[PDB]
Amino acid sequence: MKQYLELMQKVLDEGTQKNDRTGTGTLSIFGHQMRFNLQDGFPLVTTKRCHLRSIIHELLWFLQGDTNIAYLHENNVTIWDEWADENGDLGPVYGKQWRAWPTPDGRHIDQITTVLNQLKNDPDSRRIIVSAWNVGELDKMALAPCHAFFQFYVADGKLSCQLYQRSCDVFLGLPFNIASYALLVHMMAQQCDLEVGDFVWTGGDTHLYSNHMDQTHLQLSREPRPLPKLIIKRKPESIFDYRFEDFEIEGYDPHPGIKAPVAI
Amino acid sequence: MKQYLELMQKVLDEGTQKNDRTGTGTLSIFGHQMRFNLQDGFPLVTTKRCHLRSIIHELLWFLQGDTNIAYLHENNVTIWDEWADENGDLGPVYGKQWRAWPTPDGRHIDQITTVLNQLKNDPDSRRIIVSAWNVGELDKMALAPCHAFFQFYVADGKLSCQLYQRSCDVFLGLPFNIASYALLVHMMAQQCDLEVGDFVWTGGDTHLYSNHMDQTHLQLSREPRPLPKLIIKRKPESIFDYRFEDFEIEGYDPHPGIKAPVAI
Ligand SMILES: C#CCN(Cc1ccc2[nH]c(N)nc(=O)c2c1)c1ccc(C(=O)N[C@@H](CCC(=O)O)C(=O)O)cc1
Ligand SMILES: C#CCN(Cc1ccc2[nH]c(N)nc(=O)c2c1)c1ccc(C(=O)N[C@@H](CCC(=O)O)C(=O)O)cc1
Ligand SMILES: *c1cc(=O)[nH]c(=O)n1[C@H]1C[C@H](O)[C@@H](COP(=O)(O)O)O1
Ligand SMILES: *c1cc(=O)[nH]c(=O)n1[C@H]1C[C@H](O)[C@@H](COP(=O)(O)O)O1
Repeated sequence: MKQYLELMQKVLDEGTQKNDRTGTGTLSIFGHQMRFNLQDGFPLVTTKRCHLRSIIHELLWFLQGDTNIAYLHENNVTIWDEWADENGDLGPVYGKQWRAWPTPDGRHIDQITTVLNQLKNDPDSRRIIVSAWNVGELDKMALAPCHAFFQFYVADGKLSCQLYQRSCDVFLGLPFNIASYALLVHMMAQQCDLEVGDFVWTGGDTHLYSNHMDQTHLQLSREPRPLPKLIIKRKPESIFDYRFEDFEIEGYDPHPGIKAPVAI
Repeated sequence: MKQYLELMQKVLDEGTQKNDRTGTGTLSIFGHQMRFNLQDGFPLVTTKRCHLRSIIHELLWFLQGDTNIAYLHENNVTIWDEWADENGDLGPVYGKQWRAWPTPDGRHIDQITTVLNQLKNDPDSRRIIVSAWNVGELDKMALAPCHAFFQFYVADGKLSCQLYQRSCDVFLGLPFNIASYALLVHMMAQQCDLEVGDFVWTGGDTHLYSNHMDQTHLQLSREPRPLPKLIIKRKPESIFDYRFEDFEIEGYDPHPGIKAPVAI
């Protein structure tokens, strides 16, 4: 996508060499924002083939409040394997915080349900937020939440959403993060009878790993193809009842995939 | 400031009329980002006179982990009066979450201290964050955190910080929020022996209240004056030992102040 390729180029041009937790090394910039008008098409990277199966199942997995990779394995999705323990657990990551944020007084808060109620009863609220950054449980998490905080907004019958991603692996992670959230917006909009608005992506430490340079140069030589259309065949009873089969991406003709090692 | 006046104009030009919690009405946009190179000067609005006393004391108050307006009254700062209860309490807002985030298991986490340790022992960390959005305690808060989540970044010996502000009152609140955080960055940089980098401000629902239109038009007719210089006279033992007297803003010659009613 145009916005995506411009960001890659921006990092190569303005990125500062920086060491990182994985010991891989990166070219990094801090603070970037881009916007995707969901009405223009589904923001799925076309300059390289993205594995839809992984993207979709990861989101449904988050929505189930699941943090054990079992569900993913049942569906042949292995994207989280390297961080799970012997029992396949990742700790109280995304799913757990979204569906059951533990309070100091023993209660559990379902942020998704709360969000649905706010969208349906108070669309003008400036507090329609979901946060995975649970300070009191970070030490139990296998990997601190990258996409950590998002907010919904409703204007002119359209639903928008802004995601704050503290750390962004531009080559491997970003394509997944963008598509994933664009999907959630469509789902939320469907459940709330709203049109899709904009997906605003805001990043903190946005970087390209040193061992993704050839991949990056290769991808930058490609021309972006028309964005596909997302078709949701059915309207489930709730946001928690979607199935992989309910989604259709029409007209997705990407360039060939590009393999790149993941920094653990 | 140029960035600030451009945002005001942007809201007037692209803002959508929207109702809000206060019943005042606003012109609103969603998703905006601006950057201030702290090396260029202290980002204090010059097109209208800002009350430094309030700004500074509010930050020191946050740092003490205080949430009762008593300290503010002792110092003649009344900016939070309308939301405090009979006993002057505001609930577990900013100060409390920064200094004593309550965990489910009874512990309390000092995020500022944690941040200092990360900056000093692991400056390359992509997880140097402080969050005031405590989902489990929002119901006890007098007003949900506007400036809710910020992240520090270190590159080339310089300290940067990005703030995610979910809701922004462009006329009254923004000047305070920008100056306040720019100050915290200088303080943090001093304590960590780093140069100041950039302050990246990212907003969610960014708006102008309907009853601030005349004020806005008046301010937009003014020319921004050179930014002042922040001088920190002393280097305290810790980030928690600063005093109002330690700060000096050199060359602050603003246009006259503009009164505007606050939406409760
Ligand atoms: C974001 C996110 C979720 N995640 C989780 C996740 C966890 C740790 C991370 N760590 C690093 N260094 N970068 C990441 O983007 C990252 C992502 C992903 C993990 C792996 C792939 C990945 O390797 N994708 C391959 C597809 C391989 C497959 O089909 O299994 C690709 O080529 O895109 C994508 C997303
Ligand atoms: C941000 C923030 C902190 N806060 C707290 C705070 C709480 C609720 C809010 N609610 C609304 N509608 N807008 C706000 O910006 C806002 C800000 C502030 C509160 C008041 C003023 C204010 O009235 N300022 C006057 C100065 C008056 C004085 O000296 O006491 C001004 O003209 O700027 C500024 C900041
Ligand atoms: C984390 C998972 C995700 O959803 N998207 C991402 O891009 N990532 C990336 C960020 C970073 O490269 C690495 C996590 O490392 P760190 O915690 O930031 O040090 O995975
Ligand atoms: C809140 C306090 C602050 O630090 N800065 C701000 O601009 N505000 C504003 C945002 C909004 O106008 C109002 C809070 O209302 P709401 O919770 O967003 O409905 O004060």
